[PDB]
Amino acid sequence: PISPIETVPVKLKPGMDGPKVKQWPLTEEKIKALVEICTEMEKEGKISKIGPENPYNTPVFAIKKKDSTKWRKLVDFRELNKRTQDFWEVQLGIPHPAGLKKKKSVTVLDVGDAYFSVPLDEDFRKYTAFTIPSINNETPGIRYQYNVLPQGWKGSPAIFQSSMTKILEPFKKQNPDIVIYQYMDDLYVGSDLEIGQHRTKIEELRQHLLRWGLTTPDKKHQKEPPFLWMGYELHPDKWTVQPIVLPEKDSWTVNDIQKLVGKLNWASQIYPGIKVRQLSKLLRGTKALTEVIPLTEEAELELAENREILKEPVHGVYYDPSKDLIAEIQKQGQGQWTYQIYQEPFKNLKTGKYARMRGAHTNDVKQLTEAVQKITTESIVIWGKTPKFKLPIQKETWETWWTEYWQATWIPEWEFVNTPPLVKLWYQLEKEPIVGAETFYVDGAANRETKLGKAGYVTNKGRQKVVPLTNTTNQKTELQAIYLALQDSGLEVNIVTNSQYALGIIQAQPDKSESELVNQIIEQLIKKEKVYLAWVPA
Amino acid sequence: TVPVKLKPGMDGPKVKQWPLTEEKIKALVEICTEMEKEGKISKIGPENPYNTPVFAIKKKDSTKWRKLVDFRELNKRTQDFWEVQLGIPHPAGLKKKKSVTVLDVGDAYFSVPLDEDFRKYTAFTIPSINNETPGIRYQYNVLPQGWKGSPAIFQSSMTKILEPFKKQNPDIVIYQYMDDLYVGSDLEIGQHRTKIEELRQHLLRWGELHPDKWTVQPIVLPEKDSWTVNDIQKLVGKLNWASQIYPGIKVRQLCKLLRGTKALTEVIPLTEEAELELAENREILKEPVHGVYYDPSKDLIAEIQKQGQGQWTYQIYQEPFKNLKTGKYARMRGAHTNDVKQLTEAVQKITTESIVIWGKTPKFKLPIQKETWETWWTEYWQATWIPEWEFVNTPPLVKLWY
DNA sequence: AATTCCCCCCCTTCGGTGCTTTGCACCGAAGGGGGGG
Ligand SMILES: Nc1ncnc2c1ncn2[C@H]1C[C@H](O)[C@@H](COP(=O)(O)OP(=O)(O)OP(=O)(O)O)O1
Ligand SMILES: [Mg+2]
Repeated sequence: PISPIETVPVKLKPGMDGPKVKQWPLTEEKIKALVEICTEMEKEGKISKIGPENPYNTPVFAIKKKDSTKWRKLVDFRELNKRTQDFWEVQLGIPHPAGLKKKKSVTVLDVGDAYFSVPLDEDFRKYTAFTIPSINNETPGIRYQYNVLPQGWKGSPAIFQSSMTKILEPFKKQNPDIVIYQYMDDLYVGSDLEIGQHRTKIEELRQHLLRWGLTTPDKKHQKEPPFLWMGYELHPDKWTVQPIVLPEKDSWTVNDIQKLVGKLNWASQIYPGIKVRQLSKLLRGTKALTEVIPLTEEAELELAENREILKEPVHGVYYDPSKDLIAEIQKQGQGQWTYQIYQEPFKNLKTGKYARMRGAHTNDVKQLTEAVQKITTESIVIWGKTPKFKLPIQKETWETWWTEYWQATWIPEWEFVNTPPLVKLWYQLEKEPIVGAETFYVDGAANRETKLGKAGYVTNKGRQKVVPLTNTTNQKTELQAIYLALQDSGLEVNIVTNSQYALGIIQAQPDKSESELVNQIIEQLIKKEKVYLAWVPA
Repeated sequence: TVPVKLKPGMDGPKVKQWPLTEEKIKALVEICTEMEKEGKISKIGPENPYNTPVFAIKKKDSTKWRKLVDFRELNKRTQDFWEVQLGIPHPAGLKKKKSVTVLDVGDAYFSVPLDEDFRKYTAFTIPSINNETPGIRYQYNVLPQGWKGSPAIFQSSMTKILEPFKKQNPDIVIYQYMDDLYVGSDLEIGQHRTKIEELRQHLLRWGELHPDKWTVQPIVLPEKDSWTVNDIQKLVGKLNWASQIYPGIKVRQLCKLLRGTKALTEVIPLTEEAELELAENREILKEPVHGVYYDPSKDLIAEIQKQGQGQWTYQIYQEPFKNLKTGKYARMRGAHTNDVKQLTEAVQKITTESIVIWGKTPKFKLPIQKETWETWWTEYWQATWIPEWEFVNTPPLVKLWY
């Protein structure tokens, strides 16, 4: 029925009126369910007939539920959503099975007709007017207004969530030894009681919900494992994702690649070693969604590896508060990292990847710090605490990096694990000039109008070399001058530059960059033994 | 009830809540349950479109959790400033005091009801572990702690409370900023605690910094007997940069030795003219720069640099190259194995000094990645205020602040 | 050419901002996708 709970007062934005949109034509197959649906709701008082006193209207349509036999009735409330007051969303995230604990007895409940059981504010009801078009044509359609929360209105989710929280609070107050995960109308109820007492308490909860007009049909009530909860299969002592199907097509379009990348990202939370960079590299520079993209050799190999990974079945375990959280990080190459969070070895609580490229130039240590930060945030969200990290970086390397770096950086309590490839810095800049080396005073300029410039060096021995540069910039010319100095020098060099930009780039010790010139400079810097780079004002 | 209104044309805070650890969430839940039982806060719904972040801190040697609300956006949008809120912007005698004690008087704010039309702007959300339930929304019914208008409305009551004490002790300067009371006296180091205890008893009935040990750090120059080309190049660059701060830096006869390509390692004998010039330049560098004065209209900017080995340098200024204050914060021990904790302590110390000296918290240019700070700064924060900060992503040059 | 809403995530793109060498680096919002109800 309709909940006796109090309505939430809703108002339009100041100076705005209700929508007056016209209903678009609908197929005859659609206008057999809406008429069937609207007849039913009108019987239960969820919608009310209106006359000519209401000048508002809004298009309605219908889609198919996951049942594939019922129809979900939706209203295109975009115009009303524009003029509706702002709400604050109370859903701050998504529950994860890895944050669940071992419970002897588990049940899952779904509220039937969730939104249509919560009343709508009386003064806001007139703005939800809609028309059900007549079959074929003629005989103008019946006009209704919503007495309950409509589907498609931007205020419905928050209002329903608050109403459900208010309904559940009296039950949870008097039953503190029972865990209730509440997501919209989906309720996961877990307890350590025996099955008989658990079923008695579930019946009590169902009666309490029915007292507030929230019905829980037996069709959507699960009592035996595995439980289909929030996209996962929950067993007594393990959890899995519901089966993930990857397309097996021969010709790939942009939309297909996007769907595959999204599905692989979803599957990466429990399947270890998922790589997606090569596939996602095909999505840049392409405009049309239906444009066919030939699969590159690198993308095909990564797709084959991912298909290999998904072949075997993997499972995750439940959280144990009495044990310790350990997050192990592995390098995957080309700025890709994987991580496994577990409490016991070879029993993963969850898995994940980090492959975000931040900054034009960066090294492995910065990316490892970013991955640690992401894992820390995710662990705080899920379990409420930071794990102990197993990183493939030596303690001396981290000590040198964080003591010589100009930024305040930190990694929480961690220990070194010897799993190659190891994280290291590929070169170091001397803090003092090298005695007996050769000194290259490098210069580089470029006029801003003609976009031509010069870049060269002079050494104390008496060698000079200038190379004109076309379609360059002053920063590019300075970088090119440093590159010339690195190229023409020996195994030890003392480079003196007038560029703060080039020095600031080089001092960060990057090993990958978005600029090819910086990449060549890095390759040259790796070869040398001692390099001293100094700044001098022009 | 004192009506409060936002600054004309402003909307209200709509800041999202960041995730919290389990202990912080448990402490917040207990504290907010007690507060709602006592009527200080009330549960609200989603029809309130405003939100501000909340978290919990354990104050220095307290073993008791305290709820802190980040009212920075609400503070920047509130007009309640006709009431200076400080009783005259700033006692200019607090900085020249032997000892200053900071006391927490924010609980006294929990007895003054807040204006009904303004309560909706004080809404906050408590999250849940593993998103088990939707976050619980509350709004304040009394004057909140951390809002700049709370001292502005309790100001009359605060002055009434302290009159029996201030009149009896005319040699003690009392300043109020947010929930903090700064008590500065020039008495003996023990008599100061005696007076502080008397003031605490007086406050209870009615319902330690050392600013004289604060010294600026002037820009210095290296002292060497034999000078190489590299040393002169590093010194010329330092003097050229310092010429922007101290007009009158010559550095013209020192650049003559830097003519012609030359080895960075070999030594250069300084000429008598170069030596004189360097001595004069050092003489100019040991005197404080004149022509710089604090402007109450403009805001304060604090820059922090990491010098390594547990050393940080900071400059508080209103205009570039005109530093109102320069200083160094050092806490090494065994490097403390934590840069974020050191930076947080430095920020708190600099903010306390700024409040004592000018009565305003500065805007910080933190030398840290944003994500690290937002992840870890709440674990070491111990102050009831939160200054505005921005994050730099550009590395400084060869640091001249040492 | 089917048209809806809210939430979290990833990956790419484009415009805004700041310091400076008016280019270059960084960041946030919006587009696509995945998942949930
Ligand atoms: N596609 C959607 N568009 C808009 N709102 C939706 C959509 N899917 C779900 N919701 C919202 C409105 C629903 O009332 C609420 C609960 O979802 P769901 O249980 O699938 O529907 P329901 O409770 O109306 O039907 P049922 O009787 O099948 O349980 O979530
Ligand atoms: Mg349902």
